[PDB]
Amino acid sequence: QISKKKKFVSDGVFYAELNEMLTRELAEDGYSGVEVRVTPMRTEIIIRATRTQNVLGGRRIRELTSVVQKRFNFPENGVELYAEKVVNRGLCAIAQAESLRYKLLGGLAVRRACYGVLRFVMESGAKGCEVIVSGKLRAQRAKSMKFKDGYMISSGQPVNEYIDAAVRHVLLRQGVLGIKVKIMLDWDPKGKLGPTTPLPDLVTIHPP
Amino acid sequence: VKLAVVVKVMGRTGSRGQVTQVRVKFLDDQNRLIMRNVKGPVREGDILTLLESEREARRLR
Amino acid sequence: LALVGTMRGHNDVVTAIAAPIDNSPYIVSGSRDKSLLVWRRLTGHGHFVQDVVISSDGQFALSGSWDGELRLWDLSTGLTTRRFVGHTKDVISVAFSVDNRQIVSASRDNTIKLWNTLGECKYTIWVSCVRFSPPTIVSGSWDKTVKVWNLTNCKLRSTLAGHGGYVNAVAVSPDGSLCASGGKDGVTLLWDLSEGKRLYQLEAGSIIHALCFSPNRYWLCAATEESVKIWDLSKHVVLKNQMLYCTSLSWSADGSTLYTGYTDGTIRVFK
Amino acid sequence: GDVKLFNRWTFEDVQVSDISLNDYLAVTSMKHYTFLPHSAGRYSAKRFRKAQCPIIERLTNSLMMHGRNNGKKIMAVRIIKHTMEIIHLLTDANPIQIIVDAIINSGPREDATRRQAVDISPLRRVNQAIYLLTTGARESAFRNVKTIAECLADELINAANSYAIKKKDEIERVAKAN
Amino acid sequence: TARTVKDVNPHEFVKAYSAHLKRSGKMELPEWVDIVKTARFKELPPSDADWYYIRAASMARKIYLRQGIGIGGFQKIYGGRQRNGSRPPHFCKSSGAVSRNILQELQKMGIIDVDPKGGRLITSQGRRDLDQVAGTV
Amino acid sequence: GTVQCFGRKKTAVAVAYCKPGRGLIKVNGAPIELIRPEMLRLKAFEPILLAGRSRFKDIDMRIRVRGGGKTSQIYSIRQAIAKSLVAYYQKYVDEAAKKEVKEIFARYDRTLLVADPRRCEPKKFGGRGARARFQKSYR
Amino acid sequence: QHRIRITLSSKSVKNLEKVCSDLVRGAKDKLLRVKGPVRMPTKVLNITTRKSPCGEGTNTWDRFEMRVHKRVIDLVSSPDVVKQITSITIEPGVEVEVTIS
RNA sequence: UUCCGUUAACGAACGAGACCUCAGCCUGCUAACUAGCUAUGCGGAGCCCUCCGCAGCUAGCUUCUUAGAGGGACUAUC
RNA sequence: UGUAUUCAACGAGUAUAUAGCCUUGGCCGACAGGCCCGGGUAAUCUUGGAAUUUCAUCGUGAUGGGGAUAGAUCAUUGCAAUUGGUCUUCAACGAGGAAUGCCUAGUAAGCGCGAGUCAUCACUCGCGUUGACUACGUCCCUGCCCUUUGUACACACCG
Ligand SMILES: [K+]
Ligand SMILES: [K+]
Ligand SMILES: [K+]
Ligand SMILES: [Mg+2]
Ligand SMILES: [Mg+2]
Ligand SMILES: [Mg+2]
Ligand SMILES: [Mg+2]
Ligand SMILES: [Mg+2]
Ligand SMILES: [Mg+2]
Ligand SMILES: [Mg+2]
Ligand SMILES: [Mg+2]
Ligand SMILES: [Mg+2]
Repeated sequence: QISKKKKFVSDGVFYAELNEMLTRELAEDGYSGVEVRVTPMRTEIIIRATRTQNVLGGRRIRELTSVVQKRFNFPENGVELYAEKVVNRGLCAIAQAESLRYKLLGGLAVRRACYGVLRFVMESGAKGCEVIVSGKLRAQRAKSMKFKDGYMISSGQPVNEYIDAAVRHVLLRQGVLGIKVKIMLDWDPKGKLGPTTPLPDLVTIHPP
Repeated sequence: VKLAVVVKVMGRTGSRGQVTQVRVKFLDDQNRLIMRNVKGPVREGDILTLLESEREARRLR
Repeated sequence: LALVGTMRGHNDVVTAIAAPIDNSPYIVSGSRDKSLLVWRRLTGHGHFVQDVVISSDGQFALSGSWDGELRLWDLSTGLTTRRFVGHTKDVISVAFSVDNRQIVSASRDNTIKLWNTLGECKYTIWVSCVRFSPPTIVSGSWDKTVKVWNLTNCKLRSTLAGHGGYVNAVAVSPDGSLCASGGKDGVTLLWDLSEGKRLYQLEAGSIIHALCFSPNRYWLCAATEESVKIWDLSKHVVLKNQMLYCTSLSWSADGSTLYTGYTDGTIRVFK
Repeated sequence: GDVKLFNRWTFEDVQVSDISLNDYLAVTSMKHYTFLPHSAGRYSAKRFRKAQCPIIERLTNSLMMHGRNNGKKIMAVRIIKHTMEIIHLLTDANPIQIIVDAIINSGPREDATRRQAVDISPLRRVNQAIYLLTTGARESAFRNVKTIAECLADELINAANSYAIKKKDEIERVAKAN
Repeated sequence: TARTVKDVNPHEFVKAYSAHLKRSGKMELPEWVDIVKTARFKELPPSDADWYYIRAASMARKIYLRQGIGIGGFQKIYGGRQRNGSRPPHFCKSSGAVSRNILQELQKMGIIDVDPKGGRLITSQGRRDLDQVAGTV
Repeated sequence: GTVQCFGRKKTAVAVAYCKPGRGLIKVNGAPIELIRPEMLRLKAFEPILLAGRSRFKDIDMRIRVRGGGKTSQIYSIRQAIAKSLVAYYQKYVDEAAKKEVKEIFARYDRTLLVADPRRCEPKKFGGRGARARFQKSYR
Repeated sequence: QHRIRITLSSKSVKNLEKVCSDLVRGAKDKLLRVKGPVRMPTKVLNITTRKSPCGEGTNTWDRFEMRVHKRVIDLVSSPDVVKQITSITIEPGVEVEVTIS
């Protein structure tokens, strides 16, 4: 049989492969991650999307369920795959990443597209946002242009759970434009908004 | 050969700060106070030997 | 009142000094030095012990540590006869029962706990030092009030709210007929257990660590920070690092001596 | 007393003929005198900490040179034991006394820096003496019939006419000319 | 009342027990005593003419100290530094056929035996001999 | 009297198990007098040669040492015997004798009762040694 | 009868600890002796790699490091009750294996 | 650019700090047959005692190794 | 150089086809290498895990330091020759000019081990062992930062 180390590596690279495969197919719907669990006799793989009414089309979901069953040599009647709706479209980094990609590809000016995305993320309720676009916008020379506001931490352990970041390489007519979106999440003790723990610099006081 | 006891340290001086200028008094004659310089590590309360007891010094050399 | 001697065998604050009822020379000092002493050494805990006592037979020592547990110890062998675990917050004080069969403990968990010395039945009801009545139980609270319970059904008997400062400990008469408090206000309140009403006041000035009632002299010794003060029950004081504070007072069974638990281990005996 | 160097050498006989280098040498027979010069103690932490270290420790630690010899303190203390036996058996005296005499006769007094001449720290004096003795023994031991213990013994007695005394002579000559 | 392998130092023990094997006169010798090097990393074969008996005493003590070691284990413990010239030094093993042979002779003397656990174990008579020779120190 | 005392130095631990008897001293089942190398042997007779055999004339000592190097093991036993002899009186005899032997050992050397915490720190990338780096050639 | 060994493999300490306490208490519900929990030595996977896609620039290596935590439980009981106890819900990141012991 | 203060500035964002990992101490707790410590019983040699190996489905324990919750240091006292 | 004491951590290790990995043990072989019994998909099995340290031949000699370089020879890896065994050969080299780099405590320095590389062949990343001298100061040089000041520089003094 297969040792634990090789199996763990195999599931890790398999999840990465699943993410890459799904992110390059749901461009019309905004793929926003996946949750994979292993229940007795069942392997559940639930896809996330900002737009879910179009993922269902539910026959196509059954085809994509057979996709992992037969491509990865998974056993039949042991793998399930459904689609799910984002709790908050704005608070999701990749959601606004490909949203900005679609907005700039459609024909909107990039500046206006990032202003719209920036207003939408504060509509969601983000502590702060940052959008960085690098490359050639109109001229031959490439430039880096940023729009940031709100709370924007930059260092330490809290950077890897109190922020959500996404990077994309949109193929434009004249080249490839690099987009990055970073969103700060507030302290939600329940954990539905962002992290379940407060920041080290955030301290609350009970009145006497 | 006039043994002297370091009485106070006036901070490291010199180009590299290697020499340390101190004030000393003689064990044979306590009341005489001179200024000299010493290489190496020197702390207060130590006893230091010399050869020529007539050389003087300057403050913050 | 005169100096008997000085002790220097401790490296931290000694918090409780306990002496056997039988007046036997096997007293136990429980300290926040992570160590106890017998006048035998105890180190079975892993935190700072606060309150220590001695069983009625005088051959056992019960001590509770700030880690949030209690231990009754075989004095001769220096080993734990039994543990008592379940005080999530740090314990503050211990005491025995009228028959010395139940152990009452007060901790930082805003609650008091009664434990069986051998039985598995335990019950619960910042509570400061407690001292059972030799049968109600008196206790200090976190709102400048002193509560008195009922041992019949573990119910609250009454509350005494006349203290201007917090209550750090409680004092009971040797015959179980008096109650006394003290704290930052410096005025020690004396009440009667029976009616549960305010009898009178004594003026000290600051925090009193331990309030010890004289078993024979019917007196009251208080470890005031400014100066240890002794009253006779005429309400008149008829005792003296830049910071100097005691930690505990202990009345001897004979009545002609007293033992103090200090900060830097200078345990002092008066006679 | 009950503490003797290798259970053989008695420390309660050795004094220092100077009142300027007393505290920097651990030779007093009340403390700081050990069974052997090998100890896993920390002495570079704070300033003047090595003064409390035994003199024999300093002598045995200054021999682990060159780069093919460091990390071999065992050979160092074995060689110091051999040279100690040589010194005691020849001179018929306490080898601690010979070590102290060599150190106290091998320390330069004045240097010249910045060029102006000025004195030397006593801790630097003993340190320079020990370094000079170890380097002289190494010089006399390289490409020669002699082993380490023999040249160490010869340099120790000759410094109580020698390499270390001539190095101090030339250093003091350079100093006293400015 | 008794000195045991623990109570007497390994150096004098192995030399005395090599002398014991010397005047024992029971175990055989190969035809290659001087020529073969005990390890390939070694350059000069053991200059001691009676190196074989010293080696056999080393085995006699080793099997007393620890049991269950095979031919590879003894090949490992008798390894050492191999300097490859201008290349950095490394670790190397020892000879195997000579160790296999001497272990076989020690079986022929009854000092050891094969085990189900892999390797060899000391027999009671051999460790008895080691015990009394330790007592004779 | 049977107590456990662990003497730790670098990565060498000497576990000493006490038992009453006639003062037999054994390390790893081998006599203390056969400590190798013999020239560092006096390093491990410090507690016996300082406290004295009269202190341990009635209780034996049996120690097993694991890990570290040779010198680290020697220091491990050096501190393990000291800890075990403090535990000799701390748990089985009295307070005054244990206190005085602890004070005498401390006044001889601090390491006898305090474990030195110096450990090997991890080696940093970009260099040969843990703290040293390569040879910088600009051109 | 027919002792059963369950192995709990994960990468997160909190999930493994909570599920181990839950399973042990569930076994204690049926008044069953449990020898454990046994905290298997954690195994570390260390990998070092050069950040620069092309070797230009000073050589800087990142050091990815993963931890694998494991617990083991032995229950002296019929396997059916073990399956009943483990049939309850699970949290992500923890893998359950059952064997006859 | 850490703070106290001074102050035509006031109130704030990053960076630093805060954060996280590992090591350093715990005879405190949790609990270990894929890890150990001790005693005993058996066998091995010179009853006991020195001594090596094997069991005791609990001889007992986690001091020794493992891994977890925790504590410990905060410059508090001089 | 030759005997003989002996103390670590990190990690890694199978498709079972006879068997691709780690290999235990037995046998054969001087060594290199080959056959059989098998274990471990792993805290179980590998995993029982060097400098140093008693003893001696050297003996100051480019010498038993050193082994560059060569020839003869065997076998492993690989489809196909890389490496490793034996003997013989025994070059420069006797602390290195101007310049020059790293480092303040279990650190430097010395010695090995594992992994990556891999059908075969070890520099880089970690691991451990022995274990010190000095310094604990300074801006002298090489820089960095701030304040004042000067400027005909602003591609900014390589102006
Ligand atoms: K070897
Ligand atoms: K027996
Ligand atoms: K050559
Ligand atoms: Mg911050
Ligand atoms: Mg930081
Ligand atoms: Mg333990
Ligand atoms: Mg802490
Ligand atoms: Mg050798
Ligand atoms: Mg070892
Ligand atoms: Mg040579
Ligand atoms: Mg050569
Ligand atoms: Mg390469």
